[PDB]
Amino acid sequence: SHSTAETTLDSFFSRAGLVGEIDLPLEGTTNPNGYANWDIDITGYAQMRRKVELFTYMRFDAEFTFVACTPTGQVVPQLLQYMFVPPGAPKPDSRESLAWQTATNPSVFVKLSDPPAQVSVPFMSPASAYQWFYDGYPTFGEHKQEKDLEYGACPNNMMGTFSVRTVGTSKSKYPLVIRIYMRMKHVRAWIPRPMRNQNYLFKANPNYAGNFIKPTGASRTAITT
Amino acid sequence: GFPTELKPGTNQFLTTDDGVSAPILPNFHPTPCIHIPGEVRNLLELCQVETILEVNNVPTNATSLMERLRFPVSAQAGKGELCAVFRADPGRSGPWQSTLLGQLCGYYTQWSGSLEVTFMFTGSFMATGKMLIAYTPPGGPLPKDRATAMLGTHVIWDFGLQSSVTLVIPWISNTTGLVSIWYQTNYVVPIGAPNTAYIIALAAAQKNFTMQLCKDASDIL
Amino acid sequence: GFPTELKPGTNQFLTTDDGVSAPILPNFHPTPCIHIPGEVRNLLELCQVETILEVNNVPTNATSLMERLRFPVSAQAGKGELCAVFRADPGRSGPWQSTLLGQLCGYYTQWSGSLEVTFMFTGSFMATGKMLIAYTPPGGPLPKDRATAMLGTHVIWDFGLQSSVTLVIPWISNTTGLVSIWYQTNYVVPIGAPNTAYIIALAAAQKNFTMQLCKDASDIL
Amino acid sequence: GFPTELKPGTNQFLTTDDGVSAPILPNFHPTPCIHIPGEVRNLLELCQVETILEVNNVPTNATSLMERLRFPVSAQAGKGELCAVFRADPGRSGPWQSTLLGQLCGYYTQWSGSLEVTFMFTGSFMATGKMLIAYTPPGGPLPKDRATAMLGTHVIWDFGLQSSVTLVIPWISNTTGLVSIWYQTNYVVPIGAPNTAYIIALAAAQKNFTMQLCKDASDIL
Amino acid sequence: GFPTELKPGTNQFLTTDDGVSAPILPNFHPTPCIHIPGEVRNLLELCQVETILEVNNVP
Repeated sequence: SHSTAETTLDSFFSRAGLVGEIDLPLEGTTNPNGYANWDIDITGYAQMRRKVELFTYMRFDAEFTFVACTPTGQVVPQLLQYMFVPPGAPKPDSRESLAWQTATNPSVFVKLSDPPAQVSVPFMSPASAYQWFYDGYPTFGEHKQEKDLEYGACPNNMMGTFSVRTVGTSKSKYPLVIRIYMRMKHVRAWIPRPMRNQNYLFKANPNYAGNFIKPTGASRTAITT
Repeated sequence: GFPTELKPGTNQFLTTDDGVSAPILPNFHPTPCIHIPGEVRNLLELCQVETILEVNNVPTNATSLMERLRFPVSAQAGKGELCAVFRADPGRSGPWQSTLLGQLCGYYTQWSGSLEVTFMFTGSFMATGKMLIAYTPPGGPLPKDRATAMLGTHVIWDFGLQSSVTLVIPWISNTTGLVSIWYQTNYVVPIGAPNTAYIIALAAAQKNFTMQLCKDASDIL
Repeated sequence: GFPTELKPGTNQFLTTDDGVSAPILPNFHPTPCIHIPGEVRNLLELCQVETILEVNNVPTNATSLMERLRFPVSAQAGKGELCAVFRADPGRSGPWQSTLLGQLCGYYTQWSGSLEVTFMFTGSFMATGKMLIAYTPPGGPLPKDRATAMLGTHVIWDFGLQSSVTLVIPWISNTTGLVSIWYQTNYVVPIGAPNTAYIIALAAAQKNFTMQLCKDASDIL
Repeated sequence: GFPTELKPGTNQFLTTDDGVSAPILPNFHPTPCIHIPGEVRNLLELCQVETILEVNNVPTNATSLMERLRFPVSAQAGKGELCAVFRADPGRSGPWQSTLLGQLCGYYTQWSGSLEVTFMFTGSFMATGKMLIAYTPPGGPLPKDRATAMLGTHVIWDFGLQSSVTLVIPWISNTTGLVSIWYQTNYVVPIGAPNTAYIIALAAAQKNFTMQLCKDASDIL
Repeated sequence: GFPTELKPGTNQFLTTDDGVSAPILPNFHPTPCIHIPGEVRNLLELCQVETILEVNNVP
């Protein structure tokens, strides 16, 4: 090459896109308790996991901002403050849990009229870095023949969740619409692996079906031009 | 009371804005960096990877899966036509969608670089003959005759040398030239020899590949 | 009028944001710092504190309160089994919840360090015999026989030396090894001697204990 | 908590405010600058361009389109009056609206500079005579007689010299002087010669043209 | 467009906040300081003053 100033790596990775969507129904049947918990599950969606699966060894912090509005784009003066529970502590199950009274958990409160919120959280996972693949048995216990009582629900791998409540004596009477954007701050990778070509059947397993697919069949016949 | 001016565009959300925030806990120390003898810093490592390209996309049966990776050649055909490579364009459909670079171009528009092809001969120990692979330069149409093929750049392929032959296309961008492969001569063997053989091809790119413009296009799904 | 850009996230409340404000009264002087000869700056002082660990958590009667702190040993039992220490994990339940470090780990996830045990002998002045305390290394299962115990690291405990014996476990993290205590030999005494004795144990950690990740977990209540 | 004063005029939109924003993608590299031997930096290049000015704006027929670019002259007229240039003002209507500078002045108010005129003679090879072009200085009214014309600056125009004659008006602003063109003498030819000829004129400006005040005026439509 | 973070506690009124503002008229000159031979700077002068104390608060 001759000049590599315009070819800067800055544009090679930085792309903001919609990743999550959280709804707050005022009544419902799926969530009739009026509160929901959303763990950070990158593997939940296929379209984002395709970019991430090219990477094997990574550790980084996160930055999120929250916006709420109406389907017509009108703005309303509502204030929220967000509280985070470390992943080590178990997540609340019922409203009468002690997680809402914990004062030892740090919190940061910002308004909406101010410039957009910029918050960062450190890497608190006890491991060194996240591992997307594991050629073995995920449990790190001395027992290698039985299974844990909490099989299926293993929050020991994720990074926790957030709790949302409304300020006021009575419950809020407006549902909100919120969209979330995700990004990486540092990019460092070691072992390059191929991505996926066919579609996914299950959310947590890459298994396939008996109807095989082909990358392309554009050429009617190879014998002719 | 310090005077300050309010610039327009305060509540706008910017997708490309890189921001940094102070950590909530300044006391926890992240895990130390792991030292490894071999170190790799740049994405250039992928540019030298070899990928196989195939043309016979006709069959779709389950029990014909393994034969896809090659294309057969037989002595029954005489001075016909071996393979017809489509227009070389990673963005468009064809053999290039399986390659790594073509997928990388799915968010991008303009590309340029050099192309190289390598061929090795896997015939019988007693056979004699001559093969020739040539790329037609731009401007020239598809070769109707071998005379129109010879005016372009051609490389002699002897059977004593296996793979040291290198052909380079100086520059490809996005209109362009075409490449065609004919039977230089029929492969003939005496009695007690197999009547069918197979040919393996290689394709790679040089260091002069660059990117200019990003695109907000996703090919999935 | 000075232009300025409004970054996103203005009204957000941050828990980990360290802030400073100007004092309302700049004239009042705080009390002077008190000078003391001995000075301590770091929390490391707690890491060298000894804590007793007990196994006989069976009794719950009021009038059996004082006997909890030890465990008795008698000559009636012959080559049986003295004590079965559970898996060494401060986070999990067991003898470790009473210790200071285990409580400190209640807001934390990953720990690593070394372990040491000290034993002193408090028998009669005329008695003779040999005691042996060994820790099974990781991989090896619970000791079915003393032969499987001897392959691991063992230390000789003479009755002429009281407490200078030191055993060190190189590294423990979070799966791991196990420790068991058998009767090396039966304690026998002649007539005119007590038939029962008591044994005192010690447990501490080395300087190589560190913490990595904080957790938002509270064990109270 | 850092104190800050809020200056008045926060939500006002300013048309002349020059602002810069951070790029969304810091990694894409723009195309390199193209190096060319000849380089031009300033708009001054247009100031030395010659433009033709015409007076006979009377005809409007389709089949009279080509004759517009000149004005004919004939020997039948005797000591009459050739052309009457209107007041020299690019802002006002007249021959100056076609010129580049007059269009440039359409967003502007005050102008000043020097004016030059060039004339070349295209008569027969045997003809003899004398032409004179003079510009009346300011103050003096329109010339009723040639005596009032001679007191102003005049230049002798011989037929042996074609175009090296240069006339300069020292200063024009925005009231001013006037320019008129009479028949210095009648063009006479013997038998066997054409009875009609044509004259070509030139007009340009010097380096001393400047602009002071911008105007929010658009002449389209 | 310059990025800036909004710290909590914007509309709070602080009693102990010492603030300074630009004068409206920068041209008027205040009266010059008057020079006196004896100068006193500190409040310590009151600490050496004698005060009478009385006990018979009955009448």
